[PDB]
Amino acid sequence: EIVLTQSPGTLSLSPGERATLSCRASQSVSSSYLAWYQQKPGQAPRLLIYGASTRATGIPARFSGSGSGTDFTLTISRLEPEDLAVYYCQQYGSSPWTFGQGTKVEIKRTVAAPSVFIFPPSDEQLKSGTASVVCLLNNFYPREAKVQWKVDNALQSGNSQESVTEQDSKDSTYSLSSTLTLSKADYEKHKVYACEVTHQGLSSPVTKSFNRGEC
Amino acid sequence: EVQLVESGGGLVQPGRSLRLSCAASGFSFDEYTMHWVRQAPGKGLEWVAGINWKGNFMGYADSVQGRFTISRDNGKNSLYLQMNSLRAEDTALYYCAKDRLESSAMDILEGGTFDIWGQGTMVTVSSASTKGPSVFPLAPSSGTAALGCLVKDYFPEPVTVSWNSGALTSGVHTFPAVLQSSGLYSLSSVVTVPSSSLGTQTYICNVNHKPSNTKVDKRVEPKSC
Repeated sequence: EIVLTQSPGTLSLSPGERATLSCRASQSVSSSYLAWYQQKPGQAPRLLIYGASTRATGIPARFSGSGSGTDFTLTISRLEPEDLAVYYCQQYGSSPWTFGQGTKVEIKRTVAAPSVFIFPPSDEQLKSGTASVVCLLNNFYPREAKVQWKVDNALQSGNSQESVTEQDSKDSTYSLSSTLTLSKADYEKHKVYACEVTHQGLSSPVTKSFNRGEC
Repeated sequence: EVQLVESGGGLVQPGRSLRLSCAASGFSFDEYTMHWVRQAPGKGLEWVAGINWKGNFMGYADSVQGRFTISRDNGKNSLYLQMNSLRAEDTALYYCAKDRLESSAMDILEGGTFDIWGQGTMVTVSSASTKGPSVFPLAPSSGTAALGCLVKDYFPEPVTVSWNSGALTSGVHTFPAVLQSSGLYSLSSVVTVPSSSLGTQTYICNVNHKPSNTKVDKRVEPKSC
């Protein structure tokens, strides 16, 4: 079956820069029957290009496609802010029609250090056997950040999950939550809960902490 | 204006059935090949089935052969997908999609680019039972503060959060849910605020979990000692 391999996985580009997205096929795509779609979060895909190089109606001239055989490219000549999206290639030269796995285009901006906040478990949550501790990183760039949990100064492993927002449409920043989950039993056993944050915008790591049961 | 509106999605146990419909308007539906295309959460797109304008030629993805049936009612400008013997792997947002090619006929399933898409209808196949969230405050304490609401242990997706019945929107972050090892979902919604406002202003998160008809308003206020 025709497997389409897109690269890179993620492109980070300032507005006005050239985006070059690649689609490679595992066999020749007949008649250059290759299409590109744009998909924004929460929205359906939008057709940009068909026949490898033909712009769909209404699509801005900055979008163009090229290629044939097994190698195809989508080019955004000068990136606009609203071009933040996942882009998928799709072949329709051979059935079953197949899609690539997508290239995400994100917007590069200047480095912004996160502000950091820590939340203890509520007494309401504690009344039923579970404790969640939450660390928040607000309004930062780039995406890459290290968020480490320490309980009485002991670095934790495997007991936290992270979630990250999409890039803000206004300021191109990210926000992140890290959530440490413990039983209420061992939560009460320890005193100092801390999240340590390492980021390109911070000269040294930043720690926020609370003492259990204190104020 | 062109509309494709899907419905019929929901939560179902493995082995059971669902029927999706897509209702079309604003274009000559009976002149186009129509398709269903699915997208698993966090994943890419996969063509599911297609059917020519006359409804006499159809094709299916390998993974749904013998289980799914595509059909159309040109009089009602509607497309359907009967989905039998559902599996966990069928979990996806299901889009109705119009082919770009106006039909050349000769009775064939062809085309292959989709220029109009619906909003999609969500299908979740799981043996897990619907469960509403517990809502816990993330209280602020000690020039900007933060507070929030923890929306924990619900199934299935999605849950929506607003603050102050829609009046608070700036500074709000409602995070993508994460799947916990228990098989249940959890998320947090936070908002940053000027610290001085903590004494002055009320903060209430409004949580809605439609699958379980769960609506919860949680007042979030500073903790004292």
